[PDB]
Amino acid sequence: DSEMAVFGAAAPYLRKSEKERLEAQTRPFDLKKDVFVPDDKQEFVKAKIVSREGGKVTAETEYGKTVTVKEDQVMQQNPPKFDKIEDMAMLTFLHEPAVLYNLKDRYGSWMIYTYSGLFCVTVNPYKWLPVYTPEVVAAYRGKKRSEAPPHIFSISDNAYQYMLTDRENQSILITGESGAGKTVNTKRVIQYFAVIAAIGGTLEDQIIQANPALEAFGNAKTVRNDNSSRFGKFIRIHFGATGKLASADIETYLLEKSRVIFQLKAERDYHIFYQILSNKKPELLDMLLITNNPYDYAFISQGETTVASIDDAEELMATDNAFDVLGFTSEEKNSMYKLTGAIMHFGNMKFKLKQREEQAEPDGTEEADKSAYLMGLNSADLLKGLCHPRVKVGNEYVTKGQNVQQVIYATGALAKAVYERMFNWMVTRINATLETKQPRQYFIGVLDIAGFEIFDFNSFEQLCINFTNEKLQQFFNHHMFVLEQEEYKKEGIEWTFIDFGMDLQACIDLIEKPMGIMSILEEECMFPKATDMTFKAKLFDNHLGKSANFQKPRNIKGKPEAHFSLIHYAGIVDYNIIGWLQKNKDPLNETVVGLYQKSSLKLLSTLFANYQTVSALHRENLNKLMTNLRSTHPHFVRCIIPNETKSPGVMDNPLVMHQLRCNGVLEGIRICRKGFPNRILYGDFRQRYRILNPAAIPEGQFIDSRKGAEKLLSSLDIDHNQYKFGHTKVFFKAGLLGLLEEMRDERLSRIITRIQAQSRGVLARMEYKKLLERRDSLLVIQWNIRAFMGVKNWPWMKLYFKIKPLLKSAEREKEMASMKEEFTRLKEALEKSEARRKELEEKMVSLLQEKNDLQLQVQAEQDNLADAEERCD
Amino acid sequence: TRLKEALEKSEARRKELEEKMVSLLQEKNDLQLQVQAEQDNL
Amino acid sequence: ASKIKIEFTPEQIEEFKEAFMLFDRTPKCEMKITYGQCGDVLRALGQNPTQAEVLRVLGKPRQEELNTKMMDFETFLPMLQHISKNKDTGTYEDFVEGLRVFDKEGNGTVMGAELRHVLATLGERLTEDEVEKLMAGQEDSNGCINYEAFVKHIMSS
Ligand SMILES: Nc1ncnc2c1ncn2[C@@H]1O[C@H](COP(=O)(O)OP(=O)(O)O)[C@@H](O)[C@H]1O
Ligand SMILES: [Mg+2]
Repeated sequence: DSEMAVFGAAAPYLRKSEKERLEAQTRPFDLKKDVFVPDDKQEFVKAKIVSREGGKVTAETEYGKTVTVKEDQVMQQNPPKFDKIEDMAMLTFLHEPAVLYNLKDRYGSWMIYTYSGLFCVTVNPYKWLPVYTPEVVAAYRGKKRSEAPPHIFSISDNAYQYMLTDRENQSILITGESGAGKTVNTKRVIQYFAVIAAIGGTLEDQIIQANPALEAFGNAKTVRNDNSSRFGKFIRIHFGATGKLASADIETYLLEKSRVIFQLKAERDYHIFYQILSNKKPELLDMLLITNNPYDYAFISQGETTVASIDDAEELMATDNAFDVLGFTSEEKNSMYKLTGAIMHFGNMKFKLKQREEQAEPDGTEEADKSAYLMGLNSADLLKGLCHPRVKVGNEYVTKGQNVQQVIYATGALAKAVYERMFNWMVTRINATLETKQPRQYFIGVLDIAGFEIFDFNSFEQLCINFTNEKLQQFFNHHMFVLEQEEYKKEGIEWTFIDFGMDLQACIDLIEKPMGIMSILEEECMFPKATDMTFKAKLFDNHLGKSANFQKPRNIKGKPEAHFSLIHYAGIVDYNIIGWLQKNKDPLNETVVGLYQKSSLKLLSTLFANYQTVSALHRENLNKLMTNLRSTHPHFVRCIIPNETKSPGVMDNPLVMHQLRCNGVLEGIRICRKGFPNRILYGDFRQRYRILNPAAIPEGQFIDSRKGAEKLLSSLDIDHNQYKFGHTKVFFKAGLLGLLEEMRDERLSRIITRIQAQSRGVLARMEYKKLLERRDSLLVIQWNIRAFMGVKNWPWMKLYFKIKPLLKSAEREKEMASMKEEFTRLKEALEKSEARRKELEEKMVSLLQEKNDLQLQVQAEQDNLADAEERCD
Repeated sequence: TRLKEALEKSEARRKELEEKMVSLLQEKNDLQLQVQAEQDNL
Repeated sequence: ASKIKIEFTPEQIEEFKEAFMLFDRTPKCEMKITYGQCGDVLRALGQNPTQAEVLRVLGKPRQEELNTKMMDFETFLPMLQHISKNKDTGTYEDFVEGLRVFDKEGNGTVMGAELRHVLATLGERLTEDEVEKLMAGQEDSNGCINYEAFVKHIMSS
């Protein structure tokens, strides 16, 4: 409590007070009677053992219930000295009840950030704490994992320090179910980095405001979350060599296109639609000339129209401000709202049979005129194109006749496609604005995936999100369980393999791999003769009865019809095939496209400047993301939803226990204790650990790396049974690496206190000389003023000053003297500039040769991949 | 005047070389992204 | 702590008086100097102490006392003489040896980022604006700062 003076009012929400610790040590306990007992209603209950009759061990719960269980009572409690523990891996007893109740107590005390092993675990507060103030960031500058209480700022700082030290790109992966705070944590990490950069132009402001700009377009309200993330995102921050902020970029993934026109009963549409309808900006409502009532249009008024938790007016205000600060011009902004208004006007299209001849004609043209004007199109041409698409067969442009259903579906598909191109153009624009000069050196990438969801009606675009959640969870399993259990064998370290039982490949192979559900969806998507019912049947003839992940649909308690049950990692989902084929194909009206290319607005043209099934593209992007992640150091921040009813504070034990089981938080700590979490090379260890024991390593005695590391380790007072040695890697355990780092820290701390005293003394001396010369300059100014007072304005000096132009010989001589000294300055500038230019040019030649060779091998490997995929058949 | 012309030309050439090497960074990071793409291909 | 009346020579008294009058931040006064400014004057006048040392010699004052109450020139002068007599400073070889371990290959250069990090959050905490303004003019192209030139510039300046 003596420290934390810089944490401010957020202090009680980070680390428990000292008096609380003192009274906690006084808590009654037994350590031979206090146990945990499984429960049917709740998960686990504290209990005291009254008797142990052989196998049966009778105990009384904390609620007074008397229970017995078959050897499951051995589940033991923990001494009261371990409560609200920052690094949860330090528990003497670690198991499901222990982690569950530690998290429960912490959240009850409004303690959300915990360190579980090497990864952070955060529970959604549903109550905006003041823990995110800039004062907290200023306090978290440079703090280590144990020097600070758990927080997202400390995870970001650890990633930044690892990037600086290891000289490696870092990746902060945020994981969790729908509405678990992933967007909040992402924005907080961006805020941390941006304010750190702002400590020492407007790039930080732009990267901060980037998130709400995409919140308006892509973040809509669903059943689970009021600000749900429809599109996965990966925000990359390129840092310069100095460590100052250099640049940034954003990579976005598939957006739920069905949301634009179709919403379930409890859902809304994208917030940009309802933000304009709040009429906080009168110009938008009438320049769009759309009606204020949100129920007038059929795209955005099928489910819910507003949520009490969201106030759309200031949301529109924030969106406008973000667009303004991002560098967008007025024309672009106005055209974007114009296109959005066209999107909600497209829902007003009315089409009727011409002469009951299965041909569509515009029943109403006023809304068609609105849509045509908004893009600057031709209303007659647009209506003709929609009513009659001019598809070209062979070399003949044959007009196709379609009924009202086909034309209305075509209108919906046009709306979906144009809004998707809108979103992608926005992403490209923000990437171009943020990707300024010098994007050099290493990068830190924050990954925010779409959360797992189980609605009442599951279909396509709910399988891609669950699949990418499966994939990221499998990546976590790979980087924790499998990779280290093989680095143990590769390094020649005595280890026995442990079956953690968390490998999600059967489910992923059931989806991702060829012949899988989405693979056969892709292959059947090219067949116009096929229908959804047959395809579904195909699913039952190709995967059912062979894989456990696939299962027959459930259709529980009169829920909306489900077509097949997929056993994902987070429970069981049940999907419907109806509507998948057209969603995967995504056809578009070519004549309407050609109308788009010749529109008045340059914006609409650049969206459709040119016009690969969506499923394959999404799979390729996902695999690209995994390949990026495998080449970076991951920092996992797993998020947990406390309660499904969005009530702050309250936790239901079954839900949280299940999501910790599925996320693999528990089994990610066994390897953090039973294994060797820390590791470093011999050479780096000897190079940066010399001060610990310079006696064991004399100068110039760097004969052997392994022998040097061994004698440095043995020459110290630390425990020597903790570490192991292997080929160019020492394997630490627990906080031993932290111990060595802190002895190095204290030694180099004495040294650097001396150095910093010297440096700030020199700084004081130079500021002293600066103030001295400033005072001397002011003295010269007042001295000239004193001379002026001495002369004032007696006309004798007026005659003198009139004489001065007559006699300017000395002035001209000084003129040529300055001219020749600046001649010398200009000449030396010329030679230095020419030398710099020739160095730059030779670097250009070398780099362009290297990049041409790289492009050649790129083409060669692309052809090799094509040949390999051909041979895959 | 001649020296000023020479200096302005040299500074303009240095500035265009600076933006050119910025472009070289842009394309080199694009090429590392491409390299990642081939590692994805395998 | 202890105050000693006679630890000076008469000429340096005149030099220190000139330094204080020409450096006194407050213009309305001539003779008194801010309590927090006294440490800055002492650091600027050729001798460089540590924060702990300047706290110890100043009797362990408070930051409110630093920024509210004043000091007199000849009252602070004996402490200046004491600090000058202390000379708790290292040498070039010791400095470069201590700073050498901030590298992975011993090439004679160290990254600017790691140097900033260890200057800020490894010992006596340094204000950021200081860590940028001291490294201005000596930063290299890719951040690999030759520590020998850095320390020799520090001591020379
Ligand atoms: N630290 C937090 N403080 C306050 N509210 C939070 C916090 N973390 C999450 N929330 C709330 O949780 C809900 C879902 O957050 P969000 O980031 O949208 O989750 P996800 O990205 O997983 O869908 C929102 O209402 C948000 O305000
Ligand atoms: Mg989300």
